[PDB]
Amino acid sequence: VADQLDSLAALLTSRAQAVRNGAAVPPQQHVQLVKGLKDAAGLVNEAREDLGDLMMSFVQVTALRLLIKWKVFEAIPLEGTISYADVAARVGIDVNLITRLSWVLVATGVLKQDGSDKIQHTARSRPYASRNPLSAMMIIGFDEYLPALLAMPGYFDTYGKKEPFGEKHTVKAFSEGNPELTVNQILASSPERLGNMTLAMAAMENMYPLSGVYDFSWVAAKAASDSNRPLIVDVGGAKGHTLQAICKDTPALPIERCVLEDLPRVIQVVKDTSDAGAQAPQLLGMDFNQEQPVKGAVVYLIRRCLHDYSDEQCVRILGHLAAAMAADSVLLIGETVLTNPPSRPTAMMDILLATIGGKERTIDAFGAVVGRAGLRIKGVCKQEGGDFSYIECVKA
Ligand SMILES: C[C@@H]1C=C[C@@H]2CCCC[C@H]2[C@@H]1C(=O)c1c(O)c(-c2ccc(O)cc2)c[nH]c1=O
Ligand SMILES: C[S@@+](CC[C@H](N)C(=O)[O-])C[C@H]1O[C@@H](n2cnc3c(N)ncnc32)[C@H](O)[C@@H]1O
Repeated sequence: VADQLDSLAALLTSRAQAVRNGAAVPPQQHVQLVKGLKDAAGLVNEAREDLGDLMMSFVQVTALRLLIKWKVFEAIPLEGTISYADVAARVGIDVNLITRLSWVLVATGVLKQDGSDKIQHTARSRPYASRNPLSAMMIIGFDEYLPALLAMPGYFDTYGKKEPFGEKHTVKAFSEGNPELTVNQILASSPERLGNMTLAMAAMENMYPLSGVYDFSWVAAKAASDSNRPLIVDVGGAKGHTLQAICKDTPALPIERCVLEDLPRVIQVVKDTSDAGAQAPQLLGMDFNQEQPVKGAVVYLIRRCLHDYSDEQCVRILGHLAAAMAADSVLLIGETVLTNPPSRPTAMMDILLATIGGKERTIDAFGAVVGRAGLRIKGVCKQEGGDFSYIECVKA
């Protein structure tokens, strides 16, 4: 591990004077530098500093959450400085408490202190001065996921030390005090909490376009060779933005020949929020745990659905699609494919999904589930720079 410190020290020299020059540097040279600093921190640190760093992260997020809630970030102008006293008068809060929590963010570099008594925003804190997907993600992480993680030791004593699956008795619902409610029922308990999750999830809206990654002209051929045939069925496709993004790309394949499927309540909202003559696919309310209604489509897409469920439930879902598929049909599973071992962010998400009854999977775990549903994996397209993939499956 001698040369690891040198690859990073040579990467911190490249980034060093690109700052002094002001010239931007490649998008994925920032991500390798980000990864190196983490790993080096891992090497140099010992368990004592690990615990201190972890505890500092919890205090930092607590200060972030409170100063957001108290509108303190709003009260700090985006440029220039303001005194702690003036901030405290603006938000009507004890200047001593404002100062102590601000000092946490000064010490970690989220805020900057000027002199003995003035505070100012940095690039790292400006997103928290308004409502947007980043500040929503901050709030959701703290209000939703942190209590569930904290409750896990007691959860696994209570329910047994096994992977948690199932709609009721989630770690989340247990941590909320009502293990009989589903996560949907709980986030619906207050339309403000529902609104934050919706805004927060907008950050992953654009995600990884199926349009650029997958060719689809073979579907157009089928669309031309059979102009009577269901083309693309988006199983659990929510708003159908994936489907629309595809069909402008594919000349002989039009949005009107595709089918957006989701729960009836979701489909009804699609209807009520669409402009009168907008071009639209067919809309079908349905339950993908039951028989697939559209038979013989060219492509079935199931994107970011299977990770919410156990292997057994995924086999049920996929078996319904396999039964509806024809011999030339393709099923595309859009999911993270964990490496063994997984990356830091995907392992993080794997445990967050456990709090709601889901999991991320390796390609071996997908293969087991796909085969049990009477399918086989023909290929995988993996996004550049990450692990989110489209797994191309066909009838076995
Ligand atoms: C937006 C959310 C709010 C704050 C969290 C803080 C940062 C880590 C996770 C964030 C959360 C989040 O991103 C979530 C996901 O990405 C997914 C997700 C999981 C697998 C996928 O193939 C695609 C998306 C599921 N459920 C989430 O909640
Ligand atoms: C994580 S969202 C994925 C949305 C879309 N596929 C995308 O990539 O953004 C999961 C979707 O599955 C839908 N869903 C959950 N259970 C379902 C079911 N039993 N039948 C049909 N759709 C379901 C939800 O309404 C939601 O729109």
